[PDB]
Amino acid sequence: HMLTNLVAEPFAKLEQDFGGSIGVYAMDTGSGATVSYRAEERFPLCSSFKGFLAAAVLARSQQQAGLLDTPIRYGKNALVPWSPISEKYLTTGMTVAELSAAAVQYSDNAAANLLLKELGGPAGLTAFMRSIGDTTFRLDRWELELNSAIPGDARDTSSPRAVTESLQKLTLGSALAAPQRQQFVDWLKGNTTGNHRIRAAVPADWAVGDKTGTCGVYGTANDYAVVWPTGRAPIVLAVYTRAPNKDDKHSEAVIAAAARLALEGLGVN
Ligand SMILES: C=C1CS[C@H]([C@H](NC(=O)/C(=N\OC)c2csc(N)n2)C(=O)O)N=C1C(=O)O
Ligand SMILES: C=C1CS[C@H]([C@H](NC(=O)/C(=N\OC)c2csc(N)n2)C(=O)O)N=C1C(=O)O
Repeated sequence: HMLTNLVAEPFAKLEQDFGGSIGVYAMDTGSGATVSYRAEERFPLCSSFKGFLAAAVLARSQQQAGLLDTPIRYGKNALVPWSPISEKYLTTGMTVAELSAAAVQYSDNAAANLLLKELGGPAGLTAFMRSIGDTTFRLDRWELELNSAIPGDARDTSSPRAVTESLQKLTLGSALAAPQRQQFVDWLKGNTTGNHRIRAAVPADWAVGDKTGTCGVYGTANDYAVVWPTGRAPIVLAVYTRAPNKDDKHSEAVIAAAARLALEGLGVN
């Protein structure tokens, strides 16, 4: 409770300057210390649901040994805006594992919808999150409609706290079997879209796995990550933003600054 109080005023100043709302939850898995700022409020998931989507795929692959290497063929109608990987394999298809890595590491939208189909749609991903004890997460729509980020709309949202709690269960806890857990971590470590967010806030020698989200409207963007200080227990954190006007721009610098404040509050230099 006191760590949250240490950074309450700096967080309020950061979000005042940003012109919107910032939600942060961070947990030191070594001490159990946490820092919260609007951590239980709902923010749009945007692209960040794709990390949990890949985790749900891995969970299913624990029972279906052939799932990850199953080839998925798709037509041009499957390609939606921002499919930088899947468009290069339109004429060949890709495996479920390749689609998952593309959804995580490039935010590939065609890949994300194809995987959602394999899981039974937004309700199927929501069901997976319930199965690990997350009662907050909800996915309701497909790409790209899920990015509307409408103020007050609970569709396709979660809270920073629930995002962090579910991330910890999947990457460090027992929600996935050990081989699948390491694959999820490896996919997150290989993300290419987050160099200016949580990654910009940590020392160069720390290992980081993250998944970003960018709705493109309402100043709504986010990032969640597991970070490993060298020789120390990992930290799990989530930073989500939104703003009142549709034309309001998101800020990667604000996300990185919020991550820095969270780590400062936890006392990790
Ligand atoms: C934030 C969203 C959610 S997706 C929705 C939709 N738009 C598209 O699916 C789209 N092109 O559709 C011609 C698109 C999304 S990203 C890109 N490069 N293109 C719609 O027109 O209703 N609208 C918005 C919004 O911007 O307000
Ligand atoms: C950094 C990226 C790459 S672009 C990807 C994508 N988002 C959009 O193309 C988008 N605005 O991007 C400025 C959008 C969607 S609807 C609308 N009106 N705008 C996605 O939704 O996956 N996401 C992220 C990420 O942070 O992972």
